[PDB]
Amino acid sequence: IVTQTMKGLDIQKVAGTWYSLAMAASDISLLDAQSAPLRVYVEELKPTPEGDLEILLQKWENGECAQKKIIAEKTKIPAVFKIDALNENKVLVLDTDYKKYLLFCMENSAEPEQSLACQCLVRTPEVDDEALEKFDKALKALPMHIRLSFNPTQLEEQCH
Ligand SMILES: [Ca+2]
Repeated sequence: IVTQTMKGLDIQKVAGTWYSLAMAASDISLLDAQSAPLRVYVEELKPTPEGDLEILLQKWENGECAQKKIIAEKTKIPAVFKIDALNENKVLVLDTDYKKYLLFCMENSAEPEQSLACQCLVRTPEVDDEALEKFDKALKALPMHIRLSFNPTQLEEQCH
């Protein structure tokens, strides 16, 4: 598939607060503009005891910086999950040290290469150079055509 995904992943570790530091999409249109249909801002990851992952985020739709709730259900491979929101159905965890940074992608199995959007999340509202280093290292192999990194000030702001 599209993954170079994480092996030996404990989902329960990723629990708590997260900030969208950086994001990137094959199709420019999806991340282009604030209102773009995959311009989502992760707030918190709440992994359920079932082994699934609930994901809390902000998306700009109509005027307000709305806040949605997506549940990524566990598949065969621990590092891949089944969502059904934002016209995506897959969530791939590429890498994470749990403590600082977490790299992941969203894509539609239907059209991966047009649907693929990948975010560098961080634990602290501070642009970590280590996180971005490993993020861009992963994105070299990917066919990304838009790339967005934010600043601590943005990361605290609402649709930051
Ligand atoms: Ca559950």
